[PDB]
Amino acid sequence: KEVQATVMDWWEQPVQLCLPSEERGGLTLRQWRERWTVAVTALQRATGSRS
Amino acid sequence: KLDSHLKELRDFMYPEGNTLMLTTPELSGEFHQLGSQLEKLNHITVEILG
Repeated sequence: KEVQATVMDWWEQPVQLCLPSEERGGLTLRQWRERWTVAVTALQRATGSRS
Repeated sequence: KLDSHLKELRDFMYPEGNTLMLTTPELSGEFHQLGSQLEKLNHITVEILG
């Protein structure tokens, strides 16, 4: 059960949400991730590449 | 004497009266329990690797 917990931590990497108010380049990590997710989604739409 | 020897040996070998017992019942029960627990451990292992 402990090993299963470790596998879970490796997959989710929870430490990325621990500093929300930190801005870099005028944006927070979340914002950056969001920007990334929108961009990844736009690329996937253009590149017909239906994920 | 012969009758007594026969009765003593028989009582020892047939503890539940109907079946010749070669293994100690207490031990036979433990083997079964250990086999069952190992099967559970093998499932958990396969599940995690998968």
